Amino acid sequence: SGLLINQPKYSWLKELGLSEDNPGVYNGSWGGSGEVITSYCPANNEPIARVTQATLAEYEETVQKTREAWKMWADIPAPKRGEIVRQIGDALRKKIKVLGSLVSLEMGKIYVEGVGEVQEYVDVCDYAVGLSRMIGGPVLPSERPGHALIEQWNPVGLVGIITAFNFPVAVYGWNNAIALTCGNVCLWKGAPTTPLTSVAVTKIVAEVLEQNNLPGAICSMTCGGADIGTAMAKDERVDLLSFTGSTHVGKMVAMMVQERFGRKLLELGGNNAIIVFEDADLNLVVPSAVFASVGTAGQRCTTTRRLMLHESVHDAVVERIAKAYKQVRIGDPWDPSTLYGPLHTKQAVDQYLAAIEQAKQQGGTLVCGGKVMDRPGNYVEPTIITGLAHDAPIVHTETFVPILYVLKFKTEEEAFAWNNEVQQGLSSSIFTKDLGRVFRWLGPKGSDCGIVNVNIPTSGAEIGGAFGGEKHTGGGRESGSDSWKQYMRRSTCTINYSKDLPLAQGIKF
Amino acid sequence: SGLLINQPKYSWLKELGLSEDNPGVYNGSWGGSGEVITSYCPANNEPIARVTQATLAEYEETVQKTREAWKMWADIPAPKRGEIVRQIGDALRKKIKVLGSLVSLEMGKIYVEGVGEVQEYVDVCDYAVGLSRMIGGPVLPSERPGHALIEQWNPVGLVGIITAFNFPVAVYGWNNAIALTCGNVCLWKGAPTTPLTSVAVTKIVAEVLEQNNLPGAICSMTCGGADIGTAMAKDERVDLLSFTGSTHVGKMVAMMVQERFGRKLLELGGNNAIIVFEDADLNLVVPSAVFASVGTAGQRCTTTRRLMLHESVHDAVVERIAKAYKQVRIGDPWDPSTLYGPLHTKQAVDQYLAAIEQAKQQGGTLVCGGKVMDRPGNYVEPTIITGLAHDAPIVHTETFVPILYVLKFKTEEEAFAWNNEVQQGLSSSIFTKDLGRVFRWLGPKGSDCGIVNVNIPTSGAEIGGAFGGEKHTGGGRESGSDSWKQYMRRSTCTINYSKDLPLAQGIKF
Amino acid sequence: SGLLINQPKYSWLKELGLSEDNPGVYNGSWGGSGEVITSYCPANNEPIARVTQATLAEYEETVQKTREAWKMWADIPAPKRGEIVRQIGDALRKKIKVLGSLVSLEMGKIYVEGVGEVQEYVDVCDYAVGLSRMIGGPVLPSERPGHALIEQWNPVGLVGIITAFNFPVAVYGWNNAIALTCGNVCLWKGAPTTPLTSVAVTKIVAEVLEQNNLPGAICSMTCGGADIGTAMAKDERVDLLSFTGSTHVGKMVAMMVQERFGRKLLELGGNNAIIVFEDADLNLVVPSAVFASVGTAGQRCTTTRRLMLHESVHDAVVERIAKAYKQVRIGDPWDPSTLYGPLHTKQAVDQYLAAIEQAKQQGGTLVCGGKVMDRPGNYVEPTIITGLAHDAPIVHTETFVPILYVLKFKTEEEAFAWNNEVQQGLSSSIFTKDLGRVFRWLGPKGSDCGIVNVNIPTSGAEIGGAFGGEKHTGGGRESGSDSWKQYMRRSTCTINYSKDLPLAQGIKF
Amino acid sequence: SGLLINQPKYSWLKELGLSEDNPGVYNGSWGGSGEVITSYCPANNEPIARVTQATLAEYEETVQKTREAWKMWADIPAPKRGEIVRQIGDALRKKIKVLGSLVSLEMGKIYVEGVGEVQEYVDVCDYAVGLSRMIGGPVLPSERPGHALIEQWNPVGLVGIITAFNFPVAVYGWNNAIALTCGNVCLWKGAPTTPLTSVAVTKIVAEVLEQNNLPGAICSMTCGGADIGTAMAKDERVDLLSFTGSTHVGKMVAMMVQERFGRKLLELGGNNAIIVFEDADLNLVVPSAVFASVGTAGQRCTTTRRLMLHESVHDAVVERIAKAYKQVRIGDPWDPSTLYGPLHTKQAVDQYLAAIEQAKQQGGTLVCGGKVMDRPGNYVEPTIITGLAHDAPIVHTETFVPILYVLKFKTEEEAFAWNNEVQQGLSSSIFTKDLGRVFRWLGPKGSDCGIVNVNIPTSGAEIGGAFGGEKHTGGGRESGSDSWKQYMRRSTCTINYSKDLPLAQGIKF
Repeated sequence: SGLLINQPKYSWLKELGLSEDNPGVYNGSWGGSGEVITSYCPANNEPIARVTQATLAEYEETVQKTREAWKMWADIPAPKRGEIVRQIGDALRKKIKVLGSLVSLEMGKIYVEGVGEVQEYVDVCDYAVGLSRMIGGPVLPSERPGHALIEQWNPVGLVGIITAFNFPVAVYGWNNAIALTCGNVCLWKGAPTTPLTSVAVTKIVAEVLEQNNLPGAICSMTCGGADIGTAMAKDERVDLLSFTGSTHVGKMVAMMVQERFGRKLLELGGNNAIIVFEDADLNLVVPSAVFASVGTAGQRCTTTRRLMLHESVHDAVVERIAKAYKQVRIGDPWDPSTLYGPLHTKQAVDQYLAAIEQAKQQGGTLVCGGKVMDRPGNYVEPTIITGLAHDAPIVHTETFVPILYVLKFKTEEEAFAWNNEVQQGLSSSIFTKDLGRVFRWLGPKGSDCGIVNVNIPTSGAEIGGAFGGEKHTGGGRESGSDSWKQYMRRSTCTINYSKDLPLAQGIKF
Repeated sequence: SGLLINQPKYSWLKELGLSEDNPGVYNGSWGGSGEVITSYCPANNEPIARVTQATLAEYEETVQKTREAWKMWADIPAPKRGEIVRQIGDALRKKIKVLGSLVSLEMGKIYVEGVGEVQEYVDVCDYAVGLSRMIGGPVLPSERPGHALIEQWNPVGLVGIITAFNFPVAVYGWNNAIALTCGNVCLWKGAPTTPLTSVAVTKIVAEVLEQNNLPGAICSMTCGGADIGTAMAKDERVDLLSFTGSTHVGKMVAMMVQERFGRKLLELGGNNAIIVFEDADLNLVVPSAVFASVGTAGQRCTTTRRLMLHESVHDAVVERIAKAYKQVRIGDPWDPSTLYGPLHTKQAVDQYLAAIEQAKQQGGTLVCGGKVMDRPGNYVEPTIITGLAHDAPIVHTETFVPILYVLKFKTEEEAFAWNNEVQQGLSSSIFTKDLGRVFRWLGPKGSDCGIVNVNIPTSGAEIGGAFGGEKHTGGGRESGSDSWKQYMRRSTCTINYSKDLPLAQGIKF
Repeated sequence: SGLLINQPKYSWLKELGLSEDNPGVYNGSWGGSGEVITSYCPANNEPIARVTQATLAEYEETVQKTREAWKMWADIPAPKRGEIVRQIGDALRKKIKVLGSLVSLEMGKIYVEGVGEVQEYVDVCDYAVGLSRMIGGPVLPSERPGHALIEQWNPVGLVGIITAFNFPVAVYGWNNAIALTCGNVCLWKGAPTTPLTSVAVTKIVAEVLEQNNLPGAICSMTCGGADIGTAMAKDERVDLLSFTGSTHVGKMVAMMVQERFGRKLLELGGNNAIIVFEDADLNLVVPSAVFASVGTAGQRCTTTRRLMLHESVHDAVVERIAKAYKQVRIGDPWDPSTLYGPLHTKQAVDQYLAAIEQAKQQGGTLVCGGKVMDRPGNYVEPTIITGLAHDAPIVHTETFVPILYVLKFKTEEEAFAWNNEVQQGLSSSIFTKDLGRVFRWLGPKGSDCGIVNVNIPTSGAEIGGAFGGEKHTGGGRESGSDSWKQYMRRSTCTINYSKDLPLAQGIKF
Repeated sequence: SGLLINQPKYSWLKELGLSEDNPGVYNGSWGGSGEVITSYCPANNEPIARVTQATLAEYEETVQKTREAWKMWADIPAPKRGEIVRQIGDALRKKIKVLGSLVSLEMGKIYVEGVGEVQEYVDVCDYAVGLSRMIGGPVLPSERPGHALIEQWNPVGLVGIITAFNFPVAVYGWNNAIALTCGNVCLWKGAPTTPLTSVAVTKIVAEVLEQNNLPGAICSMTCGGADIGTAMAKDERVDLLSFTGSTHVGKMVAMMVQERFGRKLLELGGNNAIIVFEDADLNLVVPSAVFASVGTAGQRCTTTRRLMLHESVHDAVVERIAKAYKQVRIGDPWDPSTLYGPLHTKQAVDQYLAAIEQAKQQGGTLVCGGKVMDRPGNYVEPTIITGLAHDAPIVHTETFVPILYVLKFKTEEEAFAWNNEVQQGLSSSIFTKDLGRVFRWLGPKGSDCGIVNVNIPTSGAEIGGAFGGEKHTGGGRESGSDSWKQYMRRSTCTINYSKDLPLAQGIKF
């Protein structure tokens, strides 16, 4: 019976500036006349509302308006750009509950995590305000008398941002706050299945830009599929392409960007491992493992996919994790009791079922889960599988679903090697009390991941540090440390200010 | 007339450990059984000596010996690796004259510049010794009580280095010193036309490694053509590929490395512009322009290719540069009088003649030069061409030859735009006395190059700063600032050291 | 005619939580039973309201409560402390107008500048939020195998802050935001003549701390004179004393802190010089000079005291500045476009008159001003004096009053030397178009000040950079760059995590 | 019989350029006509040779020559200054054995440690070479359009260096290498009892300066007592005074420098504690404790003075350390068998005997040692004392002698507090396997020292990190991290390069 938005139960969606049909293009003015997409709530498969995506011609026009906006934007001092970013942070803060609710409704993650995602954007904005007075390179001492030597950083220009479904607000945010602070203009193509969240966020940002008499095209949005995404990847006018998504798609995009010598920031797949040693605090391990695997229905890029247990504690730990799995409250994402919601799409359910099959075929035993739940929505049981070899093809594959593969190990050398043997390289954790092991894990013969944690799971990450992975995860970094450098171009500048002339070396002038 | 090396006039070549035939593979032991190449002296087209290049199977075996060497090398503390780099610096210092002489003989650049190139390696070694006690990331304050947060840097593993002909010692050096300091092992494939220099350098480095009882494979070398170069680009065991060469070849290599998610450092073509404004010190401009254009026979990646003169000074400056060109002493590279030697190959001579032709077809007038010199060796006249449009196809192309294209401009906006309009983005210079112009040139609406100079030519660059370009020049950086980061992998590490347990949130454990 | 606060025209003072009598001590609870001081409005010499200052015993008790608060505060992660600092920023933002108005009423500076001062605190808070995720030292590579080497930064403990009258909000703010972010607790003794501003600020901060269930003693205040100030200087429990004030008082305090090996941050006197060269843009010079000299009635520590004019432009510039001085409209602190108010106290008026007489006795000629204005308040005429020798005793003295001493120079060497010859070393400016001169001025044979400006006056300074002087100005730095390090203690930490034992060297164990 | 230098067994002293009488002043030329001091070998109380110290008038003249040398030296680019530092490093390297031998002969430490000290100078030189291309501040983004903002670092001028007896080469070296790299000139007053080492070093440095046609006054030396030292402390021409010595003398010097607003670097006393917890590796603890206490005859500023043992391991550990003490080979410093030489002076022996007395009076029991050894030289037995209270006056005092006070503790809180309770704050160590304890020790409620070590003793320190202490140790830092900043002055520079004029705000110009 109709779109959710038309029902009174859902009229809070109107506070986000959303309607039955929504324009999917913003570039200072709203529009869009491409394919009309209908966004479904994964909790009950009911349609929420529609978004009209961009045509290539509308993308084309958006890039021109963006390029033009950059001209005036790049001329605004960085601390003054930070003032804009600060206000974006505040505008978001005001709408945190309803925006969090939309994320929960459209993506499927629990309400508190929807709110948490909005907070990530808010917090990275405040961080960026700090950076706006800091970004730059060293003044260096030249070897030449009467010469100044400085390292300059400047905006790359336009930052294209392609994001994944699972974090429809935060990923954009992490990129937006930094890119803006760095004097760039953004163009955003969110995941096709979360266009309402894209529009809602763009609405909040657009209003701030407009309050401040700035061209709206500084933060443009064009919703669409591979369609538009490919155009961005091939577009010479896109100075930096930030891609967050599958490692399969990322590769296609990377190759296209490389082809035209563009800059890229790649945030791709993970196959994240928790390694539990004999001396680990098991009272810490068990809840850590559960929440890291089960959270967001196994749909964070940082979700634990591989749990390696030392032979001495293997059977005891598995059983305890299994006892916890039984108490994982599955239900409506809006319900404060719910810890675990639906998978994002029906295709996701199919991957889940297929991965279950392959696991069995490869010698896996199901400890629990494995079945599609008999109810509205894309609900599947959180699954634990023991018995597979460390290099079973399915274990080496990222399947974006709540399945946890349990591995049994003996030596430290083994576990470390198995952690590293896969093609992904996002996140990693060991649980241990051993001082030497901690630093070995952190050193050159330890983990090969971008995130390397000790006694905290694979999803433990904060704004202050650089976020991203290695190998097939793509190399890119977001948010903390000197991540900003990816959004700017370095120039090594020598200024001769002396009256000294170069040696004539035999020639008369 | 035989090989030069057999003649007494050239027995100093034996001090570099060189013989009639030379092994082109080193990996802890010397060998090679691939194609035998004969290295010619471009000053007289006489054969110097031969080098036996690697077979794929010998490359293959070198990669395994390299990987094995890394194991022990990565375990050596960075300051202690720096001690090795220090000694390489000193070993080079002892052989500076003869090695400089070999560069001059085999590449074709003047003796003093051959010596200067060796000095670059020496100086970057001493710089690396400093870095060996410095490399690393920040300790960061975690938002979580009882949690440490640190940024760790670790060796990427094996660094493949492919170098160009024009700087056969320095480019390898810049990479070697840094990579070694950073706990990596190197594999070097030098330009096919400079294998004797490759071998000579490798010999010097090998001896130091051996004096210190270190596996020689830490600094491996396999000489060869596209053959081996492609193998490296495709090899998953090469953790970072550093490529210095043409932007055409770089692309092929880049695409191959991207395909397999490897790390790349790209140091490609340039189309470097000097912009002379009305208020410029012409007594500084004239000698600067001459030496920057004519030096190394127009064969530095940083060589001035485009000289933009303000209409008010155009005709006066061109004429003065032309008067200087007449006094450029052309001769034997070994001869201390010579300022200008031969082009590196005969093919180079053909590019030169072809570019002359295209320049004429596109409306160019030859101010001077343009003719192959009637004498032994690959000698061509240093050429100046006026009258071409800023966007004449030939002007936008890097031709690695001593031709200088002269452009006439009026507005600052014009000159800046023309500097940026090309696909290359290595080096750039303006000559002016205007305070505001200087900073605009350095800012966001100024030069888009990696090197952005004021009142010093396009080849003004020192160790202390990052070296490299933007756009089609490839993005890579060498030597100074935080260039070292490209040779290492970042990991964001969170250590939970507290006894705190995570909230149970309704679940009983 | 009673207290101003009791009159309806001034009831906005009640919005700041102010009353007829006000407690001058806060340490989690309010009080004070020392001397009752009456704060006068320097615009009309009318009493505003009273503040009860601290007794030594109440200072004593405040230090204990502060030390106790630190225990819990130091345990809170830096980003979480930044969240507190963020809220202080916001709380201030809400009260910006009334607080600015109080500064204007109690100190005497114009309304817009009162508001500007509050903004400084607000902006430094947002800066500190950035720092809260950044502060720390490098992870360093140890020369010892299996050893970690890190630089740790930790709170010094309690930061005592003694501030001057002229910036009663901002100076405290610059210190508060950073110290808090760095895990310190603060104790504030503001200038005796601005206790209402001290209380008002403390009230705003106290409320934020209390909203967040934090001990109020984290930001303690004890109002008083030299009395309390000396106690702080001598108190071993004060880990860092930040002193902003006269260089005469600063010295006494410094000596006392040195005596007990405490840490000190000194922000003392200035004798700031503007040097105008022949090629300067005079249309820029004239307004710059006027506003830098006349602003805040010559009562900024950065105020231009010495204006050095090249002989060629001397008489023309003086006359133009004089024409501008005539249009400097004296009005009332609040008001619309009042550009100039009263001196802070009557004693200030006496210094002004005495400095005038000494100037005359030392050969000075009054171009304008010099007379006490016949009206309510501490109003004096803005004065220009020509003819004095560069080393006339009065010129070398900081008199905190709106007198501008004009010097005539010829050579660059002269001007630079005269700038440096004084004992103060806060701020300095040159106005010129000469590229070489700019960098000479910035280099080792240029200015010896902490602030070294080009084509901007002596009061040009922003949050992003470190603020402070050299020589008799005291060495301290506030706000930007790595100023934070003064508020923390560095520790060089080596962690041995290996099983390696030290060489027995002949001894059996 | 007679001076040692005249005997053939000691003619290697002539290789250092030493003679019977030696000039104690160098400032480009050698001389000195003050008090003639005779330097005695503490191993046999035999006179080595004489040095003629400076008169005040000769100090005075040396300061003028130094100031004059600075003019030309400050004009030399930092990397080119580093080239000088590099050569100093090499000149030292050539003389390492004989210079090490002199340290051993004149100070009394064992030969291998004399050599090690020279190596510290050599290694810090190479470090400084790296820094010579790195030193400087950030380029910062200004909030003002068309304004550049940069942090500049410049030489302070002349660095006065006053050193202690115990490290007569290295302390100077650590200061020399950095100060020179930073464009300062040095004046050195070494300890009165080690003037031959001072002269020998100065000779090596002087030669390098002269080889390079630089004024010798860049590295001046004036030998003398409190006499000259006080003059330096009071001298306004000394821009920075670096003092290494007793905390008693340091205070006098500090107070004098503070009085005249000079810069100071203080490296004073230590009372260094090793804390051994229950879970410590005792096989590591015992040899660590022995060597850290007994090394250099207890005469390093980092020497372990306090050993805190957990009650559970106390009696076992003391006994094991005592068994090791018996095997400590006491003898001639020149003999390769010797691990432990003489105390530096006879007064030192008296302090030792007096501290023994006070320890007994305060309830201490001698485990071993306590007696003057019956032999030539200042030899005393290495002493261990148990039973004293943590706050026994003698334990809180630094006595520069080989006595180790053993404390028994129970709680972690206790040990940490006892470590911090003293007025010194140089070095500290804990021995433990507990992950949480390690980071608590490093954090805000851990050690309050400048050096904070884990599982390595109190003398574990390397070039890469900043070296120095807190509290009564004086705050100064040497060598690593950003220690260099203490040798330079910061300037925050704003450059307005736009044509923009400031708002007229009602005034017509």
